Amino acid sequence: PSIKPPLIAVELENPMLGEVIDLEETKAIVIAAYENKALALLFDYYTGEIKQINRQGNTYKIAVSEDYIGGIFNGFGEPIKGPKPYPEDYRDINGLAINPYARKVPNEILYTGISSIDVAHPLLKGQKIAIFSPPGLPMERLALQIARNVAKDKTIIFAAIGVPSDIYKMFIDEFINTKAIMNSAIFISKADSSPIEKIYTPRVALTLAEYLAFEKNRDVLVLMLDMTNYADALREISTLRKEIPSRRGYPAYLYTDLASIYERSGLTSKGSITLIPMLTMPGNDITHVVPDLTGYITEGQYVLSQDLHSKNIYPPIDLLKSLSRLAKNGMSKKHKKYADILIKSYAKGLEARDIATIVGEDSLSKEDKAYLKFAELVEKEFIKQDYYEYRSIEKSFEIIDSILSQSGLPYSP
Amino acid sequence: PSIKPPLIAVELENPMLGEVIDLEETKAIVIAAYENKALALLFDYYTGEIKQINRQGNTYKIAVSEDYIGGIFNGFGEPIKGPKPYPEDYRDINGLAINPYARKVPNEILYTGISSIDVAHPLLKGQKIAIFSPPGLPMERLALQIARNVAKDKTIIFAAIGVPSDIYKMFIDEFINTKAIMNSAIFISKADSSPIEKIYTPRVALTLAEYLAFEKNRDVLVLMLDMTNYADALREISTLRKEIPSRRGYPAYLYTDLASIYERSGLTSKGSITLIPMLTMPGNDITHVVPDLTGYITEGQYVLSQDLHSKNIYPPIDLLKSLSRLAKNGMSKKHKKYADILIKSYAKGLEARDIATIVGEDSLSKEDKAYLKFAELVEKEFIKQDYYEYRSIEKSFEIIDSILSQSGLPYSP
Amino acid sequence: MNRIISINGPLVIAKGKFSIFEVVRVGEEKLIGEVIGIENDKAYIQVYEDTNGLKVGEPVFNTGKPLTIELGPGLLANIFDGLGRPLKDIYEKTQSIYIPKGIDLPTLDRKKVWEFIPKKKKGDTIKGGDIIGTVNENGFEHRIIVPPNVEGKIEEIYEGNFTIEETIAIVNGKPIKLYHEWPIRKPRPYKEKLDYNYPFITGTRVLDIMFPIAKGGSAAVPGPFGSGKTVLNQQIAKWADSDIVIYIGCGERGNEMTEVLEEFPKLKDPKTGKPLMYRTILIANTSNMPIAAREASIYLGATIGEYFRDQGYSVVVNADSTSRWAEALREISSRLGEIPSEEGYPAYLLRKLAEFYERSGRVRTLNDLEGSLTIIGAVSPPGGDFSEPVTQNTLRLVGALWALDSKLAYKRHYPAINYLISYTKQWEFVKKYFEELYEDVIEIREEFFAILKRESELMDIVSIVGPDALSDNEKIYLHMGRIIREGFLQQDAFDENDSYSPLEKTIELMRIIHKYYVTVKQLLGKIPLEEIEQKGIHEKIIKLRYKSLKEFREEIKAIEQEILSLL
Ligand SMILES: Nc1ncnc2c1ncn2[C@@H]1O[C@H](COP(=O)(O)OP(=O)(O)NP(=O)(O)O)[C@@H](O)[C@H]1O
Ligand SMILES: [Mg+2]
Repeated sequence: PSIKPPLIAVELENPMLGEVIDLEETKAIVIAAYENKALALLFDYYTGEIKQINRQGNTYKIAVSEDYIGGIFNGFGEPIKGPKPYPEDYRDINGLAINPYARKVPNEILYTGISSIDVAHPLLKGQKIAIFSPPGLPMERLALQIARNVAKDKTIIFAAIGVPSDIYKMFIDEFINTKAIMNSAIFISKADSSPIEKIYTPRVALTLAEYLAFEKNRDVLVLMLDMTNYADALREISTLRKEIPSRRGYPAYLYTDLASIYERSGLTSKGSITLIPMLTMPGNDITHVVPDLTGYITEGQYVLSQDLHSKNIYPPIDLLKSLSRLAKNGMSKKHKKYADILIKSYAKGLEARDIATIVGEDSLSKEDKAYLKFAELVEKEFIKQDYYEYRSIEKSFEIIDSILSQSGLPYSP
Repeated sequence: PSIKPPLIAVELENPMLGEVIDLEETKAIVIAAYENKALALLFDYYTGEIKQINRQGNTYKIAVSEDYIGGIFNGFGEPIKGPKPYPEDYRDINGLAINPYARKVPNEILYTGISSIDVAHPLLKGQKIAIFSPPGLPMERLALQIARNVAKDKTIIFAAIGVPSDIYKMFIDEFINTKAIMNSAIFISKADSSPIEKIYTPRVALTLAEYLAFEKNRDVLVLMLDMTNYADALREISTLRKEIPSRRGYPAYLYTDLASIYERSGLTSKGSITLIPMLTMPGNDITHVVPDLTGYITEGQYVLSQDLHSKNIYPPIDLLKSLSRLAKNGMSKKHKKYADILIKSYAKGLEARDIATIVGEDSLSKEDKAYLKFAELVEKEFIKQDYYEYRSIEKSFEIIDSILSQSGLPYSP
Repeated sequence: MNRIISINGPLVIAKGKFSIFEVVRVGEEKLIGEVIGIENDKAYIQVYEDTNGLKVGEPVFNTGKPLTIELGPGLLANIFDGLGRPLKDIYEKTQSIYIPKGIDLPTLDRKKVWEFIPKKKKGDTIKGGDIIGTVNENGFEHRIIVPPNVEGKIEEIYEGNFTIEETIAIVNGKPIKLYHEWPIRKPRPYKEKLDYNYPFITGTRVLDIMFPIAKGGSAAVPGPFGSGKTVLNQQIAKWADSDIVIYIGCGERGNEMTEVLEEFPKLKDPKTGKPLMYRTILIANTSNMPIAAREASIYLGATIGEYFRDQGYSVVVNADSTSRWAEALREISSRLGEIPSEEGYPAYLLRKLAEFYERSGRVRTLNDLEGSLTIIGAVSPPGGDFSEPVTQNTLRLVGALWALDSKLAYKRHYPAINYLISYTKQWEFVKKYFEELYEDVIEIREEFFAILKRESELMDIVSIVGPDALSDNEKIYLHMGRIIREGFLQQDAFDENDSYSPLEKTIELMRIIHKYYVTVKQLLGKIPLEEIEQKGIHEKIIKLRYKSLKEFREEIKAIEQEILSLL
């Protein structure tokens, strides 16, 4: 045998890829299968000898039911507090790819009550949209605020991936306060956990999400964080094999693996899964492999601005870098017009802000100071919004019409 | 045995490096020789088993004669249409290095009729000069135009390396139209061909070129494209071995290998080989390994400008980035003066164009708007020239004297 | 006696007797795979299904032929996966929304009853690729072309109603079906590659005037995420002047394939009035579907494109996106223990890409008819850096670069085509079409390029000088450029009147902007540009593309009249 935590090497007769094997206390997942040799990842910290090994007949599967709702579990789906859900009907945590023929394209807006989102980049039911945040910005507060307003009739699933105690407890205590923890399931992998637990965290959460939404007829909201911690965990497992690394050590199949998670969402005739993956952009570089690949997969993204945050603005959402691909599907003619006037005028306002660095402010075109005024008010009145303030879509429109009026731009009254 | 196209592995008694071995239909080249083991590259797509193997006593050689003139062949020199040249006197396609003692330094200008070339950077007989082009610029049209005017009494050899059908057919149909295909030989390796065929394409072409020019007493013009496709082909073969890669996977001996091709040209007492290698600069980066190494080998280069092309200027030759090292050898005192006044004034015109971004045009030195006018007219009257327009060297001089006059600069009359 | 000896992702190594490109059934579930390498008694197999849960000792079942595709009636208006398996049938046969592991369904409908009308009589001699008859496929004349293999005299030929397996003719002792199977890794034969002759007319102005390709040409569409690759490709798939449209969903989002399924049946072909779906074929191997089938989908769609081309039809293939194919190749190469080349990709990446784009071209078919296959390839460069291998390799294979700009997408300037970096290498082959039918647009095109180029140069001076501190001989380019950009280059894919732009509308926009241009130029010094801009017009031209065919043509007259110069 061979053992260096959390990895072990052992001989097996006819090794199965992904096979679960049993030791004394802990389990393990076979991640490599040569001829008689096999590499396996321990579920946790194991001190004992790798002597007796019991081989389960299948890969890792979880029993699905509505018992997970209201409970807190680890990355393996196992209950932390207590006390084991109904062990009926086990499902492979990897699941299956959804037939695009059986899909329905999201067309219904889930209003968040957040102006910087609902107007220009609204979230739709069954949509997968991500949050891109530089280190240190209130990414967690934004997601929590969203979950309050869009999941009052929905089940929330939170997959905590390698996040510190400070982070996941913030979610838990907030689901408790808003009484939304009884209608939610939480899966948590600690920062010190085995890499096999971390990568299983989003899979077990989505396997339950698919069950609740497509076998039972429910609308599900799934949140996960941090996807950058997920990639680190996946790279750790990728390294333990002979696998030839891509850039920065990341596995060359990072896109496909991420896609195997982000694509496990959508809208059908029976139910829906709205997924919001969250990630920290390393060095605030959106071209980094994790935010880049994620943007190539998710149906848009909400980008947090390091500049807006320095201006004491919450939520620090960048209106121009952010995007909602399916937004057009759920927007009315009046809604489309407001998003258009908001985006193009704010963008023009930023252009006038750039030339203000050249020719001083107050020494420029008398429409360029109008767009300049517009951009400022948008940041300080439209984008800026309290963590406990909910705005109707009409209210957000009124703010725009107000700002347009103050800036000397054409407004609708 | 072992087989994954276009590579095979097999046992041989006493393996010879570069040895040609025979299968059922196709042949192969041994590219690696350990003890009893050998790695070989298939000539093309082969489905059969690697059973019976007939070993030719030597490396790849071609029979040389003047029969190639007027015919179209593949990268191996084999006739595509028909129908086998006189199989007499076989030559190793690698050839031999020319004794620099036996060389004569090029001193005779081959006038192209193209102002942007003949004046400042003229091509000489026996000279090796390359064309550097960003993706999408009329590099092929430039070479074709050159071949019309400089090879009316010469044999043209065209080595097509991995270029699409659109490209090599453009050459063929153009040699047909100008009746110059009867006095030319064409060697073509398709983009899907074996990498061994692609790297053999320039070698078989030059082996014939050396025969026609140095055994028969002829002046030969060799054109090849694309050298960037050649490097890719060479890297593919370099990878198939245990070879430790340099940057971007390219073999560490890329310079020497390229030199083994570019140096197979020159002038003697009997004949000459004028070689024009063509390459696409990846990402329009002249510091990329292929254009960089090529510039370290060729005796100058004609650099196509992405800016001039956007100005609807053909040929988009950059007068300042381009160079002809041996140009001085064939230039008269009057010719040297015109190149000098052209280069330094155009360069000064560009300097005045840069400061025009600072202080506006019309608000500068009244000699700086002169050089500014000069640079513009040079681009729009001197450099810009029709694909079917031939200019004598005197005509090109007159344009310069005309431009100098219009710009308020000293001219010769 | 075959035995799996290893399972490494999509790669399975097995013991036994195999062939170099033979399809195999991997494991007890008989998962479709393909041998790609043989090292002694071993065979290297890429599995087009999920390899998770595979045991070592499991068997590997041999088959006769290679990877093929059924070429006949039953493809149009349907969606298939990477292996050409019907996704509508999969859904119904399984009653699930998920895609099963190792489902085995026939490609063409086996029960659908077609009406066959022969174009040849008894006793006639037949060649390969000969039209033996036609089948009406929901308004489309599907020409039953016999395989290139088939030659001889017609001993019997039938007429009327038949299914896809029923014999419709007998030639030299052998039965002729309404379909045949062709290896997708094998380019279908043709007589002669023809010269470029006709411009490939999409519905999008920038791709029809600024950087057009010829019918049978090829183009690359690279850009970062959110730039507009999918929408641009879908817009081409919607309005392109083409007999057959093939959209390949290569390793991308599922919803976008569904998006086509919802909108295309609702839309009408401008050239025929018929619903767009009846000319459309969908190949869908989404991002989280088997990665090895991404490659298969590329070759599959290409073979189908050649098939309809061989009927003497014009076919267009949109591949969204080719980078996902490259990722698949990169993955196989890794597991195979191959040495990586540039950026991890195998050293044979360029040649592999060539096996796709080289299939394009306007050709002389075996039956001496004229057909063309136009291939549009989307590239997804990491970080939006175009210097990456895939993009760069592609640019030395295709006829034009339709580059999408991150800066323009940021401005919501759609399509985000970088008019400075983008190019076409096929303008000289298509200008003849325009020189004849619209002689004045050659000048206007050069004019639009020149204006955009001059506006570009002026932007450096502006940022460190001031936009209003310029002369009116300079400010005109900023003025005209904005009109060209917001009025001509931009095109709202999700607007009813703007989504499709016929050449009539496109040329009229060019003519009216040019007519406005020469008016302003001969008004300099006399009337300042500031005063001119106050009289609207420039804003009215911009909004022209949003108006209907009727509202547009009259507003043009209004603008022409509103241009009176003498004031
Ligand atoms: N012609 C257009 N008109 C209006 N909006 C457009 C147009 N083209 C693109 N867009 C918008 O651009 C956004 C991104 O489009 P999309 O094609 O998905 O980007 P992409 O990342 O480059 N391609 P892909 O990754 O394959 O989906 C969408 O939300 C569209 O609304
Ligand atoms: Mg996509």
